[PDB]
Amino acid sequence: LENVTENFNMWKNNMVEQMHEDIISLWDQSLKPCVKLTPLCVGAGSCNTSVITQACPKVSFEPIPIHYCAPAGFAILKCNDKKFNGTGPCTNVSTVQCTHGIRPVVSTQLLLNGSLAEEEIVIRSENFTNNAKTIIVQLNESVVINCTGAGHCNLSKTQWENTLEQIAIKLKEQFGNNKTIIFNPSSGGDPEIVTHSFNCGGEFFYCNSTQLFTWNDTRKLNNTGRNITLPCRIKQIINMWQEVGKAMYAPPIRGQIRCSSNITGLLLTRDGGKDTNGTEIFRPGGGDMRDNWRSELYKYKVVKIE
Amino acid sequence: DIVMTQSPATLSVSPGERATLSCRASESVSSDLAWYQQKPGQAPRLLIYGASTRATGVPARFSGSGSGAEFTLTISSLQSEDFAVYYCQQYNNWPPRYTFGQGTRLEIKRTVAAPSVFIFPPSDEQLKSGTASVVCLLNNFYPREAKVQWKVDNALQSGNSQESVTEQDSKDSTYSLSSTLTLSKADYEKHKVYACEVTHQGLSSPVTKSFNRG
Amino acid sequence: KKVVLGKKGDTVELTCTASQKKSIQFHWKNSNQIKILGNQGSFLTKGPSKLNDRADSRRSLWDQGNFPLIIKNLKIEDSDTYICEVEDQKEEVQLLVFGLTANSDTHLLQGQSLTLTLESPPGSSPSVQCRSPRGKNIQGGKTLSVSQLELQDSGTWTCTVLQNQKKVEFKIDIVVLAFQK
Amino acid sequence: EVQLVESGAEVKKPGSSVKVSCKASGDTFIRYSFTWVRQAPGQGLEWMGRIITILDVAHYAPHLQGRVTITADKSTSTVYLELRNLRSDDTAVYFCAGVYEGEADEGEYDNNGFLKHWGQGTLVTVSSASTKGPSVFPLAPSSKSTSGGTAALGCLVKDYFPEPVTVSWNSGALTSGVHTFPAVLQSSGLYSLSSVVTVPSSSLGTQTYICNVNHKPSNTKVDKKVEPK
Ligand SMILES: *[C@@H]1O[C@H](CO)[C@@H](O)[C@H](O)[C@H]1NC(C)=O
Ligand SMILES: *[C@@H]1O[C@H](CO)[C@@H](O)[C@H](O)[C@H]1NC(C)=O
Ligand SMILES: *[C@@H]1O[C@H](CO)[C@@H](O)[C@H](O)[C@H]1NC(C)=O
Ligand SMILES: *[C@@H]1O[C@H](CO)[C@@H](O)[C@H](O)[C@H]1NC(C)=O
Ligand SMILES: *[C@@H]1O[C@H](CO)[C@@H](O)[C@H](O)[C@H]1NC(C)=O
Ligand SMILES: *[C@@H]1O[C@H](CO)[C@@H](O)[C@H](O)[C@H]1NC(C)=O
Ligand SMILES: *[C@@H]1O[C@H](CO)[C@@H](O)[C@H](O)[C@H]1NC(C)=O
Ligand SMILES: *[C@@H]1O[C@H](CO)[C@@H](O)[C@H](O)[C@H]1NC(C)=O
Ligand SMILES: *[C@@H]1O[C@H](CO)[C@@H](O)[C@H](O)[C@H]1NC(C)=O
Ligand SMILES: *[C@@H]1O[C@H](CO)[C@@H](O)[C@H](O)[C@H]1NC(C)=O
Ligand SMILES: *[C@@H]1O[C@H](CO)[C@@H](O)[C@H](O)[C@H]1NC(C)=O
Ligand SMILES: *[C@@H]1O[C@H](CO)[C@@H](O)[C@H](O)[C@H]1NC(C)=O
Ligand SMILES: *[C@H]1O[C@H](CO)[C@@H](O)[C@H](O)[C@H]1NC(C)=O
Ligand SMILES: *[C@H]1O[C@H](CO)[C@@H](O)[C@H](O)[C@H]1NC(C)=O
Repeated sequence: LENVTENFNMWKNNMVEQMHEDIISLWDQSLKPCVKLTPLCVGAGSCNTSVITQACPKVSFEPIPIHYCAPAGFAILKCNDKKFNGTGPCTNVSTVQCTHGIRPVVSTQLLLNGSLAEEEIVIRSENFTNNAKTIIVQLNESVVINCTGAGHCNLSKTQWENTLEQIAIKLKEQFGNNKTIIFNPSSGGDPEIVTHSFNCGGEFFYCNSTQLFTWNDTRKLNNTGRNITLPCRIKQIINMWQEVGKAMYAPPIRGQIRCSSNITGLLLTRDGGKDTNGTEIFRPGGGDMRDNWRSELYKYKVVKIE
Repeated sequence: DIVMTQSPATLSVSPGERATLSCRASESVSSDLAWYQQKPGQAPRLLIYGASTRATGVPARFSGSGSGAEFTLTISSLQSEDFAVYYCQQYNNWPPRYTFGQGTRLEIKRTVAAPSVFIFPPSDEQLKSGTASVVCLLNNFYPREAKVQWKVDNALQSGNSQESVTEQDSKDSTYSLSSTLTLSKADYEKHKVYACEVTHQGLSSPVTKSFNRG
Repeated sequence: KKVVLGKKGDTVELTCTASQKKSIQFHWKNSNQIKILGNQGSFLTKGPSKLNDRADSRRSLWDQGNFPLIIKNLKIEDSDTYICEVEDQKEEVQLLVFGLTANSDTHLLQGQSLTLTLESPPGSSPSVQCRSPRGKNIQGGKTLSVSQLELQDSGTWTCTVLQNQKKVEFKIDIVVLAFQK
Repeated sequence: EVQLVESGAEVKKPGSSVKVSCKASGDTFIRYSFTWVRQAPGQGLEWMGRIITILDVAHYAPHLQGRVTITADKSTSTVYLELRNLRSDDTAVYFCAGVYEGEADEGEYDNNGFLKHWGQGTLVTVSSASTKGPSVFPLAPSSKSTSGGTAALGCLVKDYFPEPVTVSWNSGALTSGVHTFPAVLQSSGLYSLSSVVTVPSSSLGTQTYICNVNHKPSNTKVDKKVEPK
């Protein structure tokens, strides 16, 4: 550990933007659409769409862990604490060569294969007061989730029920104990944000996460169900996360696509409610892959040599 | 840049029998190959696609075979209605640059029938027009192969004339050529005898049918 | 503190511009801090707002640092002060939805008076002014009328709703008549 | 299960531009990708291009890039094919063809190259010639050539334009035993076909033979008595 006190701000961390831009370029030479459409305006309202048609090679895009080592004239500083807001003065900081192996998983609503919370479930937010700022949840115990191009994902109803609890409890432990915690599905928006979207085998899965976010701080949902089955769908025409615009990928082909990932975290986003009675409603969120990266770099910060 | 060649430019076969068509491709087109069927004067008909899968509502006699650069639309007991030109479509490259085969006529092969040449002189009314048109019909015959020659005053002159075969018929299933030597008024009057020599395969020997102005 | 006026049943576009031309985080909320719809980088997020199924932006303009908030099938009640939290800026824009609806059928005898009623939001006091096919610049704050509907008024009328430097047209058809000739 | 309807056949002059319409009905428009396939007379299918409708993107044929465009009006449910700088060789029957793509309105898209649904076809004649009704000339029945059984006679629809032409004998009765040949393009830029009917000679002089030629384009219907002259 480094014997000094420094400031950290994962919400304004620059490595996030440095990885994000990398992960995008890690996408332009691995997953290339058959056609990519992107807004093109002079400002005069009228906006032509810039079209691009390239080969559409079916590649089973399988993410490789990524390290981030400071070159020279630069040093990475890691924060150490069982519960770090990731936005303030860190006491147990410590210089490191490369950040832990991170598997740049691009997804929405659920953070897959990320890094678990050592102690307990932690939830960071650039401002919990602002019903506009994504709440990044960090699970201390991942929940396996298996998706298949066959059309769905299975999740443990047990583990997910617990998780919502040990999350619902960490929420009120920030918005007011004497406050009811509820979970509802997406409010609306793009398919990629409304469902738990992500990529598996180069196939863009779109799983309906209603059964994962319709939890009332009162009842249950395990009648005749051992596992939660999200009705997933693979799309060819998708909205790009790298930049405003659609993109069409070629249909599936491999006799079988399969994924078994660790739900290591979520991206929630409680609704304003305009100071109404203690009844905070949290819904799935994300779509801004940087929050993802953040959830992984929340305790890092590269700095110039002295 | 993909070239799709349908080797059998023409395939003469009889009803009930088995007809085979072969589409040859430049580079590999994998399995993105379809087959079409076109009746004279009709929009094509999607028979097979993806190389070996028949389109919804299509006779099982049509067999789609192949993969790579060698496809085959083989047909078991060919049918009366199965007469048409067949086309293969390549649609595997991307960007989209689909190409079609050049075709194959699935004509009915029958008995070698000789042509009955009818030479028709240019109606005076038509001659009053300013030109003359000598029509040398060739009724009902088979192998569409029928070389015709226009001899003006026993002159092998071969130029101002234009043929026109008809499609395969229904009942007879024969063809009918139609060569037309269109001369002037001052040159039609400048020549005496106008003969039309038909040299068909089913003709024991050349058959010249002509006429003298009058 | 921008202000936009809209006609009931129409589509209005509350703008909101970012300093530079860069698609960044933005969010549309109303006075009650209820989220209308923001963006998740390249994705559109629609919030709990009742304007949900009628709210919408312009992805294409996000790159030109532009993040509108189009509201369609506009309702009188859609009138409000929609903030736009963008890059720590609060571009609170106002929205007034007026609705001019004549009473008696467009067909009205000669002489009788023509009554216009302007449906407007609370705490809103606009000043209307229609203009007959001939020229009647008759005025009416909330409810106008044509004392004696002269036969030379039977035609298209051009009203106007004045509310804070802005105004909204409301072309209306009027038909005068007779006993006959 | 869609049904494609096309715009009328148009006669365009060299260096011009033509736009053919194609009404798509019977199913979800945006779930189809449409393709234009042209075919010159006597010639065979040539891929003109295809529009991934829903995406509003269209790719074209190399030898056409620049002079062709494919667009679709989702509102009216129509697809259009526009060729500019028309040459004579462009003269052909332009087919409208489509294929289902899958719940495209839902992100699913097969992006199929083959064409399951075809249009009725629209003919476009790009030539410098001008619209002109035909002229029918009777073909004297071989009376001094064929006898004993039947003799063949007919008509010679010469110098007509643009196309096409229908033919029937005896007001539409003797349509049997007739061989109406495909028209032929003359150097002038005009077409000319021929119709014939081998019928018994013993019926020459009682059944006044008359081929009924029609040419809607010029709006010129012609009838000619083929007397056994
Ligand atoms: C379309 O976009 C282009 C930008 O490349 C612009 O110059 C043009 O004015 C716009 N109008 C057209 C051609 O549709
Ligand atoms: C730690 O979390 C609290 C809770 O919101 C926050 O106010 C503070 O800024 C964070 N960092 C510090 C200064 O400890
Ligand atoms: C954190 O994880 C431990 C087990 O790893 C669990 O027992 C504890 O309850 C969790 N904290 C909560 C409830 O968030
Ligand atoms: C925290 O969020 C509230 C609204 O929820 C906002 O008014 C406040 O300014 C934020 N904190 C700061 C100063 O960034
Ligand atoms: C997911 O798949 C793994 C094997 O990779 C299996 O051990 C686990 O039980 C599955 N989880 C489910 C279906 O709940
Ligand atoms: C919750 O608010 C306070 C704790 O700050 C507590 O004393 C009170 O009894 C509770 N009231 C409610 C909101 O039920
Ligand atoms: C699945 O999601 C849709 C919207 O994406 C929702 O309307 C539907 O009710 C959901 N079905 C389930 C699994 O409850
Ligand atoms: C949440 O509560 C509503 C109504 O009380 C119920 O319909 C819904 O099923 C609950 N969510 C679940 C499945 O736990
Ligand atoms: C609820 O269902 C789960 C499996 O889906 C089961 O493990 C659990 O025991 C059930 N609840 C009880 C205690 O009845
Ligand atoms: C990560 O996910 C796999 C896939 O199910 C699971 O089997 C494995 O135990 C998980 N490992 C972790 C991070 O605990
Ligand atoms: C890690 O998560 C990804 C999700 O994109 C999944 O495809 C992969 O299988 C997971 N790791 C394992 C166990 O292979
Ligand atoms: C909280 O519940 C509703 C919120 O819509 C509100 O009307 C009520 O006054 C509050 N308190 C009650 C009655 O639970
Ligand atoms: C580390 O310990 C030394 C003791 O001399 C102290 O000076 C320094 O501030 C400490 N650093 C930390 C962890 O704050
Ligand atoms: C960091 O240093 C503090 C001060 O002694 C200590 O309490 C804490 O356990 C250390 N954290 C770790 C395990 O690095």
